Amino acid sequence: TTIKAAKKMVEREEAVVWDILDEVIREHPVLLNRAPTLHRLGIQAFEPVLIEGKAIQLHPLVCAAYNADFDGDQMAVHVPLTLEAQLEARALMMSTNNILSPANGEPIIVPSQDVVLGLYYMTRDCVNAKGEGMVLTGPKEAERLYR
Amino acid sequence: ARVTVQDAVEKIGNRFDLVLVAARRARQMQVGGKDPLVPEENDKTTVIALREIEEGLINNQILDVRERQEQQEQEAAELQAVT
Amino acid sequence: GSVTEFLKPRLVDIEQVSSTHAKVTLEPLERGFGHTLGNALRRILLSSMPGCAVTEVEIDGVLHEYSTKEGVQEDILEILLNLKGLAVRVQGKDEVILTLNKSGIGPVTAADITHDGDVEIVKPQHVICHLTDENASISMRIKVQRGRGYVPASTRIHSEEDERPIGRLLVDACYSPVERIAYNVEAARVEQRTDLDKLVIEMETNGTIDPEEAIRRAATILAEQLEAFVD
Amino acid sequence: SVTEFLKPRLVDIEQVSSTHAKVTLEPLERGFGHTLGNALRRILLSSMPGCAVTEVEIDGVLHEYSTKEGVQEDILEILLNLKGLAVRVQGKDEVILTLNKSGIGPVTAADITHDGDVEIVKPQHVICHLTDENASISMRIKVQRGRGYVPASTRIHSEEDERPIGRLLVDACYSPVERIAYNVEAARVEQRTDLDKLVIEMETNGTIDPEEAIRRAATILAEQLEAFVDLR
Amino acid sequence: KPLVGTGMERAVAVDSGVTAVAKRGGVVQYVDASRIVIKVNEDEMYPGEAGIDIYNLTKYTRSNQNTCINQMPCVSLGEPVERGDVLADGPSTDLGELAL
Amino acid sequence: EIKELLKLGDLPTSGQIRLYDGRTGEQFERPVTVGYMYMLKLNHLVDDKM
RNA sequence: UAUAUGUCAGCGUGU
Ligand SMILES: [Mg+2]
Repeated sequence: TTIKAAKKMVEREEAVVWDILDEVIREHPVLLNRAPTLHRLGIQAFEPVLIEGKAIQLHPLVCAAYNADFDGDQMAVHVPLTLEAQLEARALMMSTNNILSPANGEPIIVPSQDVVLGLYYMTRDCVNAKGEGMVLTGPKEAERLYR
Repeated sequence: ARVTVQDAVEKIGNRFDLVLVAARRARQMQVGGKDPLVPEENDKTTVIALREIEEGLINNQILDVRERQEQQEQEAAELQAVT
Repeated sequence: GSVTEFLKPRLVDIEQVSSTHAKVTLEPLERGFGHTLGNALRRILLSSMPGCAVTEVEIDGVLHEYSTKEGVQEDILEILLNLKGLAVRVQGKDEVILTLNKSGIGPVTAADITHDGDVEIVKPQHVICHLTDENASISMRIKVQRGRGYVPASTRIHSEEDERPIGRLLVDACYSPVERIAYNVEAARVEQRTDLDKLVIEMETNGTIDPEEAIRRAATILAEQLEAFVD
Repeated sequence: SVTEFLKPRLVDIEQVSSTHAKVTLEPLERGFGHTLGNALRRILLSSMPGCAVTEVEIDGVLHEYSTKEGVQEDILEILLNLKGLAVRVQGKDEVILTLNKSGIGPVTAADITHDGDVEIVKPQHVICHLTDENASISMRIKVQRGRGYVPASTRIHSEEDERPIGRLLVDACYSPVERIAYNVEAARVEQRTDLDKLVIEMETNGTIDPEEAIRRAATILAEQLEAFVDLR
Repeated sequence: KPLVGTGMERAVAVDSGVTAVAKRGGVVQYVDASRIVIKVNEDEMYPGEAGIDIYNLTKYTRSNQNTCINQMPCVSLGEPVERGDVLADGPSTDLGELAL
Repeated sequence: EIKELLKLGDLPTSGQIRLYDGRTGEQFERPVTVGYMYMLKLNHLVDDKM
């Protein structure tokens, strides 16, 4: 009924508070920014997902854009307030909107370390392997046989 | 939900006034107590505004026309009440 | 609660993408239990699901797999591949033999197979081959057998030991009705515990049975296996 | 084929040691051995109920980061030693044991006062050392039955009357098992060759029997699968 | 202790003042978590001396970096000791070897 | 010398053993290098950085 | 939202 009651409830961390927090962050972008903001892609808007722990979870594919590695790097998060700021974050500064480097037009979303290795290992041929020379009806049969 | 705004961008065509139009529509819904032109799938005001912009139901000209119509009907109603 | 009390799913949601495609979501589950359930169900469905499938076939005028026939657009290998995808439901006995005879111009659908009371074809419009010459004819004897899981032709030819009768080409048998099964584990939150598991199972079958029926059969099989030590 | 599935049965249990144990499931159909072994290993290593030490109280000790006159081990070291204590409780589900010792010597688990229901699996588990003739130790140990790993930080959330100065919280690892391994081998039943036999080796703290653990894991698995049995 | 080391851990641990190094040889007359009393040998006894060396270990003392400095004894009651032998293990030390 | 010491115990001299996936129970397709490494905890704690 | 009272140096960490 009053601001003091809401403050007390959020301090006590009631069950309804978590549901309210889930409701308010459904489509509210947050701006993630690294300390050295060399170029435009140093700050990008992301949709938040509530997680446990104490560390911000970042998408691997954007790391090359941030020049960030998981060796102890830190990031700052900002919350847009007005509707205009949220719409600018969703339409202009969203991660999906930033796919080409403004410096030269080259793409910025490329697999770096483990995706490339996994795809290379999966897409390889051995001249004598298990189940060689057989004929399959489709990719689903291949997945079934491999599993 | 919404992941990209490319179709909305091409519907508007500039990506800068699209933000302004979506903000105006979101303010109309949130503050003016209007109703969405699309089914309300528990989405936020901005997402709903972008979604209804995508299929061409809302633009600058349409918003201006609706505002003019509302102003004219409110003026007619208040003139009738005065008389 | 109690040391013997465990969380059980209560958000069971079923989405029917197609008549043979389904997606089942179970939430919430105890931490780590989603992986156990998904892996067990996937293994049982992939390797230990009973069903009827084509085992071998003999075609007149064809001696080996590296052969050709006049009038058929599809090759012998492609004919065997098409026969692999045929789904047959048998309620009469373990082993049945059907005869397919046709002549003329056009496709040879599964509806042209000789009608049998026990044998039922879930896809009569399934295409086997194409006849391009009006004087050309196709006559084959398909053999269907009941088994479990996937049995490649290499194991069958290594264990046939019948001097390899001529004309009887072996074809891989897909006894299990499931055509593809995948499972993902996602994070789910109850009250303040955000570390719970939610299981998403995406399954496409060959049309013989519904994917929900396949899940029920796999669960029943696992329960019957475990009933000895259940108390 | 449809109803040819052979139901596995508990054939032989081999107790090579107090903690190490081996169980055998036979017969098992092709492919079912790996599935059953993996499911049992994953269930046993995570959801096995057991008793563990939760709270401690020493007369002359106010906090963990302190020392007692006449004991070689620190209070934190004493708590760490008590954390590894193995105790089995029958029905109480919550016990308060008392330990009293005096004189120079190693104070072990055998010095805990006798309680009818509780039982110490390892009486030789050393707790501390008294290095003075006049040194005397008196201790109250709270033992609770639970499941999984529950750190004391989560248990701090309970706020009824706070805690008196001197009650030390100990992280509880209720899991009795510590190592689970399984292997599938060829099984001989009548004249059938395509049969498997599963051997499960369990290393625990000795507070649970292998047969009881296997039965509990199977019951948990069946209860979980009952949701899939009726998909609705 | 480091399973794979270089052999310089002992020198680093001893040279630094973290550990308690016996000044004179003897036997551990009294051992405790907070203090050690060593009965020195008659060879090293000074004339007119009681003949006991008392080491008071620092227990949970704040360091310059807001860390814990704690010394734990590494000897038993009655165990003979010699000059230069470590009697207590300081922070990040295991039986006289550096343990980071 | 490392290989000789490994042979002294009942361990392979290659330094790589066969590992099984915990979640799925399937053996990894290639041997994986397992061993014991001395790891240190640096004075950069996340709870002190929030 | 306005709460109880923050400014300069030196040192250090990550890009
Ligand atoms: Mg870095």
